[PDB]
Amino acid sequence: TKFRISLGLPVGAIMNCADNSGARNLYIIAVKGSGSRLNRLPAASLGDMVMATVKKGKPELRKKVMPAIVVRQAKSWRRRDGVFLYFEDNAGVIANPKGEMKGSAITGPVGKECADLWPRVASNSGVVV
Amino acid sequence: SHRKYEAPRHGHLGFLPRKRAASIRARVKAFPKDDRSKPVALTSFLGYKAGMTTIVRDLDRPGSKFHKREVVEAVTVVDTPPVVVVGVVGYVETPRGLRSLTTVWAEHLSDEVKRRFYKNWYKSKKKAFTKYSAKYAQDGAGIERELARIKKYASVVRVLVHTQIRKTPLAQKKAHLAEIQLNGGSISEKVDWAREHFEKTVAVDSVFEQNEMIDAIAVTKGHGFEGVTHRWGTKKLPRKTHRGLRKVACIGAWHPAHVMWSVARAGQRGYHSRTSINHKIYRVGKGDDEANGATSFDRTKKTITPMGGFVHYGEIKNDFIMVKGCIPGNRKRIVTLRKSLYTNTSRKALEEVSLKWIDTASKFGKGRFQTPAEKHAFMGTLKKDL
Amino acid sequence: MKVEIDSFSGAKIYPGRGTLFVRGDSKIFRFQNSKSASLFKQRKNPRRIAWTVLFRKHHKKGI
RNA sequence: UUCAUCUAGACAGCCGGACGGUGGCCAUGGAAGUCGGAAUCCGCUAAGGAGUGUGUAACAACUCACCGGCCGAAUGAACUA
RNA sequence: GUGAACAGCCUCUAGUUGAUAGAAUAAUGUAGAUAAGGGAAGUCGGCAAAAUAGAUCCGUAACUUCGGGAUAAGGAUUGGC
RNA sequence: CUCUUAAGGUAGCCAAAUGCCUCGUCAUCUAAUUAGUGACGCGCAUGAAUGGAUUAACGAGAUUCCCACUGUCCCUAUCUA
RNA sequence: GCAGUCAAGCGUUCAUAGCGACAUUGCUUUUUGAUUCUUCGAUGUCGGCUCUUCCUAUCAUACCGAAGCAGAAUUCGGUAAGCGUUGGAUUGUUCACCCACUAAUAGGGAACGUGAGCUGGGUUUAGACCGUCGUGAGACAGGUUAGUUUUACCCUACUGAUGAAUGUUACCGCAAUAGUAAUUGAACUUAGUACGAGAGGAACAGUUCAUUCGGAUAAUUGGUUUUUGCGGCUGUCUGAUCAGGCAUUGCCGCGAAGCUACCAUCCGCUGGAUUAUGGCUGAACGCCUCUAAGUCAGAAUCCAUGCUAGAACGCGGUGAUUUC
Ligand SMILES: [K+]
Ligand SMILES: [K+]
Ligand SMILES: [K+]
Ligand SMILES: [Mg+2]
Ligand SMILES: [Mg+2]
Ligand SMILES: [Mg+2]
Ligand SMILES: [Mg+2]
Ligand SMILES: [Mg+2]
Ligand SMILES: [Mg+2]
Ligand SMILES: [Mg+2]
Ligand SMILES: [Mg+2]
Ligand SMILES: [Mg+2]
Ligand SMILES: [Mg+2]
Ligand SMILES: [Mg+2]
Ligand SMILES: [Mg+2]
Ligand SMILES: [Mg+2]
Ligand SMILES: [Mg+2]
Ligand SMILES: [Mg+2]
Ligand SMILES: [Mg+2]
Ligand SMILES: [Mg+2]
Ligand SMILES: [Mg+2]
Ligand SMILES: [Mg+2]
Ligand SMILES: [Mg+2]
Ligand SMILES: [Mg+2]
Ligand SMILES: [Mg+2]
Ligand SMILES: [Mg+2]
Ligand SMILES: [Mg+2]
Ligand SMILES: [Mg+2]
Ligand SMILES: [Mg+2]
Ligand SMILES: [Mg+2]
Ligand SMILES: [Mg+2]
Ligand SMILES: [Mg+2]
Ligand SMILES: [Mg+2]
Ligand SMILES: [Mg+2]
Ligand SMILES: [Mg+2]
Ligand SMILES: [Mg+2]
Ligand SMILES: [Mg+2]
Ligand SMILES: [Mg+2]
Ligand SMILES: [Mg+2]
Ligand SMILES: [Mg+2]
Ligand SMILES: [Mg+2]
Ligand SMILES: [Mg+2]
Ligand SMILES: [Mg+2]
Ligand SMILES: [Mg+2]
Repeated sequence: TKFRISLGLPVGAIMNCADNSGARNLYIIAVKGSGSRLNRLPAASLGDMVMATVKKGKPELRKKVMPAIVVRQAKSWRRRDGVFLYFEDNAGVIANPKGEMKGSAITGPVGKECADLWPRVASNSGVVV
Repeated sequence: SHRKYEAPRHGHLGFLPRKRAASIRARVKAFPKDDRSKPVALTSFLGYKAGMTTIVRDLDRPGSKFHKREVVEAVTVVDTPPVVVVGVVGYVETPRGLRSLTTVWAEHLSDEVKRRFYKNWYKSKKKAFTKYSAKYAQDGAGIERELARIKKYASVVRVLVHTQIRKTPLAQKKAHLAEIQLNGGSISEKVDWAREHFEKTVAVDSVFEQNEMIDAIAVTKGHGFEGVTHRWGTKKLPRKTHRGLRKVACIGAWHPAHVMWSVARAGQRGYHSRTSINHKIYRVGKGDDEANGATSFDRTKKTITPMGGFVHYGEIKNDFIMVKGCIPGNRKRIVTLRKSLYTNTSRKALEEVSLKWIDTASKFGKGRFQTPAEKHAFMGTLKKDL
Repeated sequence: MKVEIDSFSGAKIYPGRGTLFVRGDSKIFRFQNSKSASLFKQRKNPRRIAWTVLFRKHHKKGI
């Protein structure tokens, strides 16, 4: 349901939390659907669902693993229309395993691929790419 | 003990040895299966890799997220002036394989192909085929006898064609001569087609057509002696490694007490024969057609040559084949484009591609303008002129 | 196809050329090449960079 | 090797019957041949177990031991190496 | 001369121009560097490297043997005319 | 209440560079911790100038976490001598 | 450690769907013992990293048989090692344990593979501290900290690279033999359908993508900069200017070319024969029977197609073959 996007967020990357859930960053610990290769870090791209923790934010959100969705990448990737594009930062939003957002609003733009992949992210989104 | 962690091995054991190809022209090792109901046609063509550019086209792929949308794609341009037919080879089948029974050459051979038979052309007396051309003395009885032998035998017929390098911007001046299998029925009329086409040119538009999947057979760019890290893609050893890290650490267990053929070693990288299949022809452009680089949407009366020329190649003046993607080999290299060996029906084949635009900005830099006219229009009057 | 405009230099951008940058405030910036992209990241002023169309317009070059 | 069946018709095969006392005694919430214990009877009998299985909650209903119709010369079982 | 400076860097006087050379520019090295996005996930371990750095001004915590800690931390400025 | 010693380990301190069991138990630190820290203590086998406990400052000592930083790594590439 | 045979029992009924007591037969040498045959004029002694290959007692993937298989999920088993089998926290660790992704995170061997491949955290010299023990010197499968990892230019093997000889020389070919490669998932749809009271809930055909791998390639994007290409800057030197030297590439921005990145793009074939298995006809054995004769379909298997090399003692076709 999405073309390949240059991975820019390996495991251990900390992106900003773009939702209003009370988290200020998301710390990647896994990427959904990621493959296996010896020594290769699982890495996320725009629109990927990751497993992440909240490093700073409201205490109720910290110290636990939760799904997140990457809404901004900041690592340049190429759309099929030939456009190499990147955001100012890496950002994601907390979600449940089924893709529904924990928060109710996104701050800043959202990648179009992520908006198409996740309708709840799209519905809660403002500007899209 | 066991590996303790599984990884796929580095490199493909079916592309061994990683040695220099025996020739700069990669051999066609298989021709398409003959369908003897079709007319007589070449199964391949010879060209010269000019370089890459980029195109824009509307994708036609129902169910794709980019269906009826615009996609930017990379394409390779192969300069393909028509090839001159200069001979025909008859192949009889034997319990020891195919075997050439005889080759019949045309009466007159150009200096381009004659140079191929000479290491030192400038100081030779150019005697090549001088006694053979006398076989056409009065009636060509010997020539017709050899063609009759080919008809009476030679289950497989191939023509000998050579390129016209004089029509390319290459400095080589020595033509490339290759056998191209004739597909189409009636080995008799295979021979008749070859004889009638002796000394005559065959254009790439009579061999290949738009949207057609083709294979590219070329010797890859050479890179000389290479260490395992880039030759095979093995993991770089840690920074702490004494005696270097661009190596394979264990090149073998104690037993077998031999380095095995499958271990990555340092050696020559590149200059290998490769046959890559399923490259779609995006254009069959003609050299005499100004607006070669134009489409039904662009209409800028421009050729396919980028501003300033194809880097390290020159200007495209001949018929050219634009294939999607990339093909083995570097610019100026002879490439053999052959028809596909099977009938691909995958909806990636069978797609009718219509180009919307062809980039002709300079590849010698961050090219900004498609044409000198557009450059003048943007820049206004400069001090030198314009 | 549509030709875009370099946000810094005013140059015409053809499909696939240069890069696109989405700022945090959702503004779009198109760069025809790494030179204009690098000057923008360095926060140079196109009105001060002498080869840009913005500089040429502010200085009435060409007109 | 041993024990059996067999022109008074064997084995296999196909087809017909497979009953009555009787829902035999006990129990069971219910148990009728068939979840169990015990008793293994009698008549009609060419023949039929107080029941070989399937089946029901119990029924029912199929099925087999058992005896017959057809065929016609051999056949079955347990062992030994 | 710069500069706080016998620092580093350049120069004057004086001295030397001595290290086997020539041609190429593969791998692997030794030495020096850079690197998108991520940022220790590498590794026994941040090993190595990077980052910081001068001066002026502001600001400076716990603790303390009251002497320190302290350049704590953390910021701002710097050219030329 | 016993047996018992020269005296029976006091003040302190601890799974400590001293604790076998043991990766002790609880808490904290993390997504996850045989690590670190704080506690607990019938402590194999802690303990008082064989110095006990603690300590500002200092340390090319051992160790854990955090910020910064980065080719340590993802995953390698390139350049120079 | 793994696997059988029997079958009292478990499995509501029911020995053998799945298990299975009392016994009993084996296999393996990735356990640890036992032994002391080899090595004490020396086979470098843990683990990890790297890399190749092998085994199958198969975790996943392919095709299947069985079920206490309605679907879904799962379990048992067959052919199967073709293909993959991961990222991390703690620990030197092997092992372990947890987090997490995944189709799955199977077990092993190769001198407990692999130190002139690395590393050196541990162990296992000499320094030092502690606890217990010892009168003591000192001991400690007890703890702790510090502690030089040498040599290849030879032979072979391997990787690439030349090459005498076949009248010479040149071009075009053939193909023996050797290698071989693709992999796995998701989503849409089928279909909220089959199935199921319900909850739930497939599959084949079709489509778009993706994972792992591989082979190229440099149009684009990014990286790289002695293009010392342009510009800027510091310090000094050339009387000033212009233009330059030096600062071991002085530094900074941009930077073409080249090289190069799942950091970029493209490409990765279709036939036959089979295994398991399910069948046909059909006796043996008047019936039955996939099997005995014969025969059909059929797996990620095999062999071909295709792809790489081209035997330097395999071969063919063809051109020209020296006036002196
Ligand atoms: K010894
Ligand atoms: K470049
Ligand atoms: K200067
Ligand atoms: Mg690793
Ligand atoms: Mg393994
Ligand atoms: Mg590559
Ligand atoms: Mg070392
Ligand atoms: Mg270019
Ligand atoms: Mg660039
Ligand atoms: Mg009953
Ligand atoms: Mg001064
Ligand atoms: Mg970086
Ligand atoms: Mg960066
Ligand atoms: Mg950071
Ligand atoms: Mg770590
Ligand atoms: Mg690790
Ligand atoms: Mg550790
Ligand atoms: Mg250091
Ligand atoms: Mg300070
Ligand atoms: Mg302090
Ligand atoms: Mg006490
Ligand atoms: Mg204690
Ligand atoms: Mg403690
Ligand atoms: Mg830690
Ligand atoms: Mg005392
Ligand atoms: Mg003591
Ligand atoms: Mg000191
Ligand atoms: Mg030795
Ligand atoms: Mg040895
Ligand atoms: Mg097996
Ligand atoms: Mg070993
Ligand atoms: Mg060794
Ligand atoms: Mg060693
Ligand atoms: Mg070792
Ligand atoms: Mg050590
Ligand atoms: Mg010692
Ligand atoms: Mg003592
Ligand atoms: Mg000892
Ligand atoms: Mg530079
Ligand atoms: Mg000088
Ligand atoms: Mg200079
Ligand atoms: Mg049948
Ligand atoms: Mg048979
Ligand atoms: Mg040969």
